[PDB]
Amino acid sequence: PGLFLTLEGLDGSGKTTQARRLAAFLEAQGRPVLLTREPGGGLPEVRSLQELSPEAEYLLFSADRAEHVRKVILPGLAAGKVVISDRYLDSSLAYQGYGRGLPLPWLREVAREATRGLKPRLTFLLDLPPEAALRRVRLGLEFFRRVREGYLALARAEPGRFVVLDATLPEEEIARAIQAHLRPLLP
Amino acid sequence: PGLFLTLEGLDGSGKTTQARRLAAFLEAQGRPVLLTREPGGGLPEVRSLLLTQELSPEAEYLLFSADRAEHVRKVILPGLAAGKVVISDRYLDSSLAYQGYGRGLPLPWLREVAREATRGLKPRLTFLLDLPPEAALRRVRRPDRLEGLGLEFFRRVREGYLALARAEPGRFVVLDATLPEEEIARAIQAHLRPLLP
Ligand SMILES: [Ca+2]
Ligand SMILES: [Ca+2]
Ligand SMILES: [Ca+2]
Ligand SMILES: [Ca+2]
Ligand SMILES: [Ca+2]
Ligand SMILES: [Ca+2]
Ligand SMILES: [Ca+2]
Ligand SMILES: [Ca+2]
Ligand SMILES: [Ca+2]
Ligand SMILES: [Ca+2]
Ligand SMILES: [Cl-]
Ligand SMILES: [Cl-]
Ligand SMILES: [Cl-]
Ligand SMILES: [Cl-]
Ligand SMILES: [Cl-]
Ligand SMILES: [Cl-]
Ligand SMILES: [Cl-]
Ligand SMILES: [Cl-]
Ligand SMILES: [Cl-]
Ligand SMILES: [Cl-]
Repeated sequence: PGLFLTLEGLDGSGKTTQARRLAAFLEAQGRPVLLTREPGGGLPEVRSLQELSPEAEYLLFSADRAEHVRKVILPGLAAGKVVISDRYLDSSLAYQGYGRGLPLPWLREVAREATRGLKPRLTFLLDLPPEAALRRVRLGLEFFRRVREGYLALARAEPGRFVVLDATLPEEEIARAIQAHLRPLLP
Repeated sequence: PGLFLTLEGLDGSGKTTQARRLAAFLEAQGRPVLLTREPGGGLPEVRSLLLTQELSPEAEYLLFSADRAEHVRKVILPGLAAGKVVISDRYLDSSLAYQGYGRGLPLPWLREVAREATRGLKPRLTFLLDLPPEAALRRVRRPDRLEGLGLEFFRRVREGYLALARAEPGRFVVLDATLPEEEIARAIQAHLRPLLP
């Protein structure tokens, strides 16, 4: 049956590179795969959009996420695909919750119906310090620290789902680790 | 400072007319007014996004909510701090009536979401121009967003609005939208006189 996976981290963590490495690996094995991303995977018009309150930003991204789940991810899963999302709800929680200081219970209330309760089977978190991530792809430092630390809090709360990787390791070692975590899940 | 007023009802009820007439009346009395509306007062592009084919009711609500959240923070609250009478043609009640009662989204979820989205801001008074849905639907076409919903949808909306008004009778002023336009304007203005003064 289908398998829902996500990739998470700061921009410049290697999250996107790894998403593509994992899709390409599944394609090479002949395993049906759907690579997608947030924001934009549900309502592309939300993505290109742009001076908002973080409450409005979160709601807009939730609307996108609601369509993404219903129109893209769930159908992919019903088809038996490995659906890989570059960013999902954890991004909003980390950035809007821990970063901007929006209340986590509200964020989660909104999410319950936006996602219809859909959670990924595994989430690969490319963890590194903001300074390293900024070097790699160019608000400020203290904000990105709160985001980084929020992701780690999420990972501690849901240790079965999160796979925390040192995003400073060589790409290839990371890719191989991700493949190793996936291998037993693939029929 | 300031005074927050809203108008609500089915399209064709006359709430748009009345909001405009009320603004012009208060302007004639020398009062600063901000006449605004939803959807679009916060994020004008939500109007376009609302015309996505087969949009889930959840996403439609969240779109309205994003618009409202920005509406409140960038338009309504600044206007109120500036002493203005801010009049919105549609606010939270429209979401509750249309996406809740009409489309069937769970009301407690809508309320949970709205509590932060709106920053807890409620209008001082809300003028609900009530009439039967069949009567509304003869007056004017439905917005593009709502093309291909039937009478029973609009009945559930009409009835939702009345339910909201029963629960908050101090905020809602329910008016018969089948009275003459001048009588409705008179009534709205009479409700407002003791406040403005
Ligand atoms: Ca990270
Ligand atoms: Ca990358
Ligand atoms: Ca990978
Ligand atoms: Ca995730
Ligand atoms: Ca969400
Ligand atoms: Ca209508
Ligand atoms: Ca009107
Ligand atoms: Ca009036
Ligand atoms: Ca709105
Ligand atoms: Ca209202
Ligand atoms: Cl899954
Ligand atoms: Cl990245
Ligand atoms: Cl999740
Ligand atoms: Cl877990
Ligand atoms: Cl109207
Ligand atoms: Cl008048
Ligand atoms: Cl709302
Ligand atoms: Cl309200
Ligand atoms: Cl009529
Ligand atoms: Cl009340």
